[PDB]
Amino acid sequence: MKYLPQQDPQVFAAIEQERKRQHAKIELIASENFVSRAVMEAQGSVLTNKYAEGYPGRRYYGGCEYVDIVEELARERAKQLFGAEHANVQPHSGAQANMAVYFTVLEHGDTVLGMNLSHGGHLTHGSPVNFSGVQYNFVAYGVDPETHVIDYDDVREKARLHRPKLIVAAASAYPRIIDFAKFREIADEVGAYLMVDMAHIAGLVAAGLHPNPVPYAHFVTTTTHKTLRGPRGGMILCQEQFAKQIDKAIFPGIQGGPLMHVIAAKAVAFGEALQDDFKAYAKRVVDNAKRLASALQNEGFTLVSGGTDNHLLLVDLRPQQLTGKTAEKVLDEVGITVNKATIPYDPESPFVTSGIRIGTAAVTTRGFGLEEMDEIAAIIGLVLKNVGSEQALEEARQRVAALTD
Amino acid sequence: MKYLPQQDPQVFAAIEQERKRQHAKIELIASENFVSRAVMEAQGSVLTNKYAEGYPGRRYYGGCEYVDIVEELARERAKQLFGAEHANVQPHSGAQANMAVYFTVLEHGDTVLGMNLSHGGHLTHGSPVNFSGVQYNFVAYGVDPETHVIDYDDVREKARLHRPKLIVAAASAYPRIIDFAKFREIADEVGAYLMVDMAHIAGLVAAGLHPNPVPYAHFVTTTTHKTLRGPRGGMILCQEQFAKQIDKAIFPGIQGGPLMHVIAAKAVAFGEALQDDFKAYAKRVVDNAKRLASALQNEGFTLVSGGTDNHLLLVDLRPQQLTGKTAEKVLDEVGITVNKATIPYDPESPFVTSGIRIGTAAVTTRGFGLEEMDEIAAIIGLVLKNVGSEQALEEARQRVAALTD
Repeated sequence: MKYLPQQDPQVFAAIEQERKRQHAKIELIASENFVSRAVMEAQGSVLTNKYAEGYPGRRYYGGCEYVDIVEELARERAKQLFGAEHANVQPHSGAQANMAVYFTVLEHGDTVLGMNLSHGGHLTHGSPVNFSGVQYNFVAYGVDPETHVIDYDDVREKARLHRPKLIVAAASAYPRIIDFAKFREIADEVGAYLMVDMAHIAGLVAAGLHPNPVPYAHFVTTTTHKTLRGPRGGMILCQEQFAKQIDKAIFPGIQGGPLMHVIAAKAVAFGEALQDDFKAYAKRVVDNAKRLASALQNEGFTLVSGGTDNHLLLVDLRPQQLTGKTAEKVLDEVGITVNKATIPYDPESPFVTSGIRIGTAAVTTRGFGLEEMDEIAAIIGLVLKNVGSEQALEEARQRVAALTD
Repeated sequence: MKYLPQQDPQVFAAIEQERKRQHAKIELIASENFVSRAVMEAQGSVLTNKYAEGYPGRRYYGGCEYVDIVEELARERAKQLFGAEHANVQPHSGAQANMAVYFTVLEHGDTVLGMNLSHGGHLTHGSPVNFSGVQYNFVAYGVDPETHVIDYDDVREKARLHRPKLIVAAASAYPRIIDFAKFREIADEVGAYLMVDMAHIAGLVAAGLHPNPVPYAHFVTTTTHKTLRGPRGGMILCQEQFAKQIDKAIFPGIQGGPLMHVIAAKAVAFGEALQDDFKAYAKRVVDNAKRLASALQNEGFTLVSGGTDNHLLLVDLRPQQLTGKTAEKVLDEVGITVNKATIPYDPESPFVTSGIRIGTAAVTTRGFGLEEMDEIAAIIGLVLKNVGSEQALEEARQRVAALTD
C-alpha cells in the first residue's frame, strides 16, 4: 500500500495487524480462505465509483459499457464453471442470494423445508431470529442419530406432511456428500421447488469433487468466498425459465446498485477456478480433510458422521467431557482458530455446544499437505488432552509457530 | 496494479477502459463520486478473508481483534461526524440499511408513509416492485405542483388519514432542504417513528451545509458512496434506545458476514470527512450546484423548484419539448453523463420522463469550479437546443474534451 499508511495511520496499523495475524495462525474456520492478489486488486479498483443498477446492456445508468463487460465475464465464467443456464453475480452476500430466491418463489408465511439448524442447516435456512424464519414458515429435516447422515425418509415425510412450497438442501456444517437427486425426487413428489445452497462446497463442485446440484435444483445459491476462494459476496444459478424472475428479485426486488468492483473480483476468482491448478488445489483440500479426520481419530477423537467427504469435519467432544466453547477458547490460546459447533442431537445450547467445526480450505491454500494435517491433529490432541497444563499449551504454541514458519 | 494484468488480461482490460472513461467523461450522475486511493487500498486489503459475524467484542468467530479495531474506528468516526448515539456500519448497501430499519420496527403489512416516488422518493421507499412496497403498505406525500417543495400539510394529512407506523423522509431527487423538525412534529402527532434516509445529502450534513436529521429522527439511514465520498455500502444511525434492536436487525436479522474490507474503507472515508478540507470540498459542491443551476437558467432552462439548496438539480425539459430519455441519449453522445428523471406531476412514464437529474459532487471532486459550471451549462444548452445538428454535437464533444483535459 502507498496511500493508506499516510492518509490513515490508525486504519493501516489495524490492517497490518490483521495481515500478520492471517500468516501467524492456523486458520481452521471451515468457511474461510485466502484470496489471490489479483482478486484483491480487482476489489481495490475504481469500479467502486460506478452506479450500475440493472443488468449488462439493460442498465438504468449510462456509461456502463465496461462494467457490463466485467459483469458478463463473471456470468459466463460462472456458467462455464457450473453448467448453469443462468447466473446472477450481483448478490451482496450469501444472505442476499438466499433472500432473493425466497423473494422469487415464496409469499409471506409460505412453508419451507430446510435442514435442521442444529444438524448443519444455516441461519438463513429458517432461524427464528433471521428473516427466513420470521418471514416464512420453516420446518426441518434431520440427520440419523447414529450415522449423522441426512435421513432422506425424514426429508420425504416432513415434505409430505407439511407440503412446503420450497425445499432447501445444503449446509454450513455437514461433512458428507448431499444426494441432490433424492432431494429433487422428494420435491417432485410434493410439487415443491428445490433450492440448493452450495456456499460451503462450491469450489469442490467446480472441481468435480462433489456432485453438482445444478442439474437437479431449480435454484442454486452460493457465496463466492468459501471453497470457491473468491471475494466476499453471493451468486444465484438457475434454469433459463427463472432467469427473468431471479434478476428482478435482486433488482429492483431486494438490492440497489451492485458492487461492480466485487463483481470484477468474482470474475477473477471464477477465472482462477477454471484453471487446472484450482482442480489440483480442491483435491488437496478434500485429501487434507480426510487425512486430518483420520489423524484426529488416531488421536482418540470422535468425528460427527465418522469422517468427511468434503472440506470440513466436526469433532464430537463428549468423550473428552469438553464443550465446543472450552475447546475453541484453549485452541485460540495456542494459535489455532476453530469454531464451536452444535453437533446433531447436541445436549448443550448453541452458545456452548459439544463440538468444534474444522475445515482445510485455508491451510491448503497456504500449501499445507498430509504431513501438516498429521501435525495439526497431534497439536489438537496435545491441547485438548491437557487443557490445564500451561507447559503443554506452550509446546503447542511452539509447534503451531513451526508450521506457519 | 501488478498481479491482475498477468492473471486476468480480460478483466484488467475492462477495468482500464473504465478508469479511462471516468477521466474522459463529465460525470453528472447525482449519486456518483470519486473515492480516494486510500479508500480503494482499504477495499483491496486482506480483510476480505475474515469472517466476523456479530459485533466488535461480541463476535461469533475468534481472531477478530484487529477487524474489531477497524469496525470501532468506523463507528466512532461516524458518531463524531453526525453526533449520533449509535452507528451500525455493517449494511452492505443503502437497500440493506433501509431493509434493516424496516425489519426493526415494522411487521408485514404495516403502513408506512414515504415521499412520492415520482416527486423524489427512492425505490426502497415503497415501490411496488421493491421489497418495501411488497412487504409493507406504502402511502405517499407529495410536493407542491408549483413550487415543487414538499407540502408539509400533505405530509400531515396523509399521516393523520393513514396512521402509518413509520414515516420516511429523504429523497433521491429532491433539490431543496428537507425540514426534519416538521417531519418529527407530524410523526409525534400520529405516534409514528421517523426514519430519515440521508443517502444523497450525507456529505453535506457532515459539513454543516444541510440540517442534520440525527436529533429529529429515530433512525437515520445512508449510503457511504454519494456526497460522503466513501466506498459503496450502507450505514444506520440511531439513538441508544434502538441500538440493540438495530444491530440484531442487521445480524442475525437480514445479513450474515459483514464486508470487513469495505468497513475499513468506510473508516477511511469517515476520517477524510472529519478533515477541514472535506468541509471546503462540500461547500464547493453546493456552490457549484447553485452556479450550475443559475447558468442553466441563463441558457433558458426551467429547473424543478426553481433551483437547488444542495448537490443536485432537475431540469424540466417540457419548455424545450424534449423527454429526459432524448436528452440523456444525446448528452451521452458528447461525453456528458446524466440521468433521465421523472419531474413532479410528470406526464411521461418513468421510462421516458420529462427531466434530467444532475449533481456536482463528482466534478467538484475532480477540481471543477464556478467557471467550469458556466461552461457545462453552455455545452448542455448547445446540445439540447441543437439535437439534430452533428456539427453542434461535435463542438460540444470538443468542449467536453477541453474540460477533462
